[PDB]
Amino acid sequence: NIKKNQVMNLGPNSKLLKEYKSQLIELNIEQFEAGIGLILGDAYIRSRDEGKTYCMQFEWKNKAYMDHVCLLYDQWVLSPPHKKERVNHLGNLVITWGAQTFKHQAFNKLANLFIVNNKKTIPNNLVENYLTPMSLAYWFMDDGGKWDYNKNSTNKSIVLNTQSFTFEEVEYLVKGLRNKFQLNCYVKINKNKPIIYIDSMSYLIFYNLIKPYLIPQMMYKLP
DNA sequence: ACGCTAGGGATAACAGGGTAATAC
DNA sequence: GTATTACCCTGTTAT
DNA sequence: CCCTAGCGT
Ligand SMILES: [Ca+2]
Ligand SMILES: [Ca+2]
Ligand SMILES: [Ca+2]
Ligand code: NA
Repeated sequence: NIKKNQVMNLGPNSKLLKEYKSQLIELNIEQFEAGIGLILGDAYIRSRDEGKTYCMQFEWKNKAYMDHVCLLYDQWVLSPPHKKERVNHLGNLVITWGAQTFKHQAFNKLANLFIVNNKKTIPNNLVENYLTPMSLAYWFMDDGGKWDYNKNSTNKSIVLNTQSFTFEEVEYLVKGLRNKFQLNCYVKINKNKPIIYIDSMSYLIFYNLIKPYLIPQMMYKLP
């Protein structure tokens, strides 16, 4: 059986590579559960072949987090993270890291959790039936943050930046978070867009749910 | 005065596109 | 040539 | 995502 070591440097259309590919069938449990939070978060899952296969693309400022994720998806990620340096329209140097898994049907299982009537979307009940505490940890490390950033502040309220989802979508997400994890939360408008507000009242419950999965370098997002 | 908020800005993300490296 | 496709790349903001 | 000006008390 081919070893990652043997194809991580071959051409994309290489036979040896495709063999290693066929030796893989499905994502392992962590890869799947964490996958939910990442897709809800900063990751990007795409298909270039009408749903035959999907790969996940990653891009983060924090290198530590990037390396944590690549390691989590180890067997699906051939190359180390690539450094991306660009200039804004303000002539400013912004640094980020990029990486991605190769495409594979193993990813269809994750992708599908977000397609209904044939469109990318957030299903009512995604939370209820699939979002595990691990899922929540990654969603938090990705789009989570504090409500009050003022220094010395004592507000424990939390926020999930869901500004790219529809209000109805976030509305469904909130229902699932309340019902499934008894989190005192609700939708709030920001720049005419939806974010999830998690009352400080439930901070400790929220915290105890994701605590096991967050890494040292993400601990700063917590109040 | 001080704690919230919502308003706001410069990213730190998300989305797609293009091609050098294999196959036949 | 034509078909593949992982690893960059740039377009653009919602975060 | 974070910051912070300035409303509300
Ligand atoms: Ca997001
Ligand atoms: Ca993030
Ligand atoms: Ca975005
Ligand atoms: Na994000």
